[PDB]
Amino acid sequence: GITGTWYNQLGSTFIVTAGADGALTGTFESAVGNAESRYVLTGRYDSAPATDGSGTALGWTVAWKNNYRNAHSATTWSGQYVGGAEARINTQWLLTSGTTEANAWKSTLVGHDTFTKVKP
Amino acid sequence: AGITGTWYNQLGSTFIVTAGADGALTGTFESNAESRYVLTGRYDSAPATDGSGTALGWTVAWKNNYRNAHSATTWSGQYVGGAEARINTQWLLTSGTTEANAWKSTLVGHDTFTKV
Amino acid sequence: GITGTWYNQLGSTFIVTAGADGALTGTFEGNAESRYVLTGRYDSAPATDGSGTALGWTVAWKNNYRNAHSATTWSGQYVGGAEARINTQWLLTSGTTEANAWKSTLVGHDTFTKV
Amino acid sequence: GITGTWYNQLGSTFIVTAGADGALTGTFESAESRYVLTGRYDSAPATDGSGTALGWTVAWKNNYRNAHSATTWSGQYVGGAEARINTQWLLTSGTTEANAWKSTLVGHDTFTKV
Repeated sequence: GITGTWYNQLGSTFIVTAGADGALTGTFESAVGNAESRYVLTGRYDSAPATDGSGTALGWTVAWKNNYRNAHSATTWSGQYVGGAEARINTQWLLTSGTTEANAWKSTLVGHDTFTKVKP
Repeated sequence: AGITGTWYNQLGSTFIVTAGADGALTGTFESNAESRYVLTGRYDSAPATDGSGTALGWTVAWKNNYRNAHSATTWSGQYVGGAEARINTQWLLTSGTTEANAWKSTLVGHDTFTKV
Repeated sequence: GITGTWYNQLGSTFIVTAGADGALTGTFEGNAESRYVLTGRYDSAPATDGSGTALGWTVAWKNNYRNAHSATTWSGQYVGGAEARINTQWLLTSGTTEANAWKSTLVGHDTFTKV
Repeated sequence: GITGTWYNQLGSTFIVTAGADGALTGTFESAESRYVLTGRYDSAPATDGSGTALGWTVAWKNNYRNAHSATTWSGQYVGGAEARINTQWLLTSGTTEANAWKSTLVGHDTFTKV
């Protein structure tokens, strides 16, 4: 299932609980970036996925502020859980930083993260 | 913070959000009940003081008690205050797919929200 | 439709020719040092149902004066009419080490008009 | 290092020539499934361990088929014994204005020489 501890391809740690109501809650600890210790995440998932072989859609957000550091930025991951012998969460993400208007054209990074229950 | 309240895009969508003291975003995204969905996200509760906007993001899973599109959208963006306050976002909509169809699982776009 | 001089919302200038084969060629920039080659493709036989015309192009940010070790691609569609528009999304990738590849790519959106 | 034949994991192949002036020219085979490719690359990349920035476009029209769409790939070439082109891509379809909000898919793809 979705609930558990997952790792992306860089070794970041995603600790998430899927609630009966469609909620995602937990913590994220990034292996890269202007980031240290755990950050709060919240998100949503499809609690009644199709029964045709399709994955389970989900998304979550981290704002990169905790008690230690503040990078004035937020990542959102949008993707799907794919069950199976080696379960995976396949995502694309958008990181936006707060910027001045003059710098807004370069406010947003895009990437892709794949999560498994094994750490690199 | 200036975020709490009702925001509108230019395509007929509304949401309603509360920006908690703790960096939480909670609320609803709509157009009637069949068009309303739970939203949850996070924002920077201590933004820079150099004129920069406030980073934030949120998720809607497109499931409610009336329908289920087996999909989710995330909006990632920044709040800009002032005379003309705005939330400027880019978004990713992922649908559940089979692995054979995963290449076509995700739409990307942009949307700007205003208070009027 | 597509051939002409276009401007985005930040005042960049996109000078393009749409060839009979599907080719796009031109320059993206007022000074010489800020001018770069672009090349791309478009749908030379779009639908006849009111839909736009799909297209895309690339600029590598190297010219005879400057090199940013980066390239942008714009993907979008041409919408004709009294006020023609090209609506795009873009990806800017900079060369990075492997370790840094997660932060290689910016994304945005640009709208072009002939004014 | 870019000139030659590249493969993904989904059955696509392309052949490209990286010209001395920064041009990319070639053909992309999706699977009558061959299409013109054109783009640009950094002809004077750093030699510091960084990749070589590049991009290209395929409009999905040939003499047989037309999807009324175009993909752009933006990425970097990484050389060495196991060379790769790592990309993110945008596929835009021609749409009416009412449907423009759903005109563009996004994804990623990696190409190899083997």
